[PDB]
Amino acid sequence: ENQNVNMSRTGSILKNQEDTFAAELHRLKQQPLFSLVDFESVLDRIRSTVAEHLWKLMVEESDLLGQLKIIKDFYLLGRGELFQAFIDVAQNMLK
Amino acid sequence: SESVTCQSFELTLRSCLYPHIGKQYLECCGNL
Amino acid sequence: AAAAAAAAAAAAAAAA
Repeated sequence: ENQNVNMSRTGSILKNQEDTFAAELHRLKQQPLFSLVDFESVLDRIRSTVAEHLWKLMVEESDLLGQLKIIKDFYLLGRGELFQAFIDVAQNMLK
Repeated sequence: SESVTCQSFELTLRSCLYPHIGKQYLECCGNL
Repeated sequence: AAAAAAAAAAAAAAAA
């Protein structure tokens, strides 16, 4: 809701999953009783279709596979030679 | 239709009025 | 467009 409204997880300005959510609301209110299986099997449907759309968000906006090998190369030191020249110079003036 | 699927109630209509303001606030600044 | 914004609000109430 902060940055941009077409970037939503469920599909709320941009998709029609919330009318499926409206159908879920219609299914879950007229029931006078309560149990565990009927409540939690449709806790999948408010999660699983929502848990895939943001996965299909951040692939295209960022090139996911780009920075998430880059940030490991800075910390686990994949570019090994590229920091030793830093280490050689930083030794002579951290004395 | 049904009240309990329309939930609830006045901040959703107010967030409909702000693009109704918005469709004039967005179209005035184009003309400015 | 005074009641027209409220007419679309009541139209959105029947479609929500």
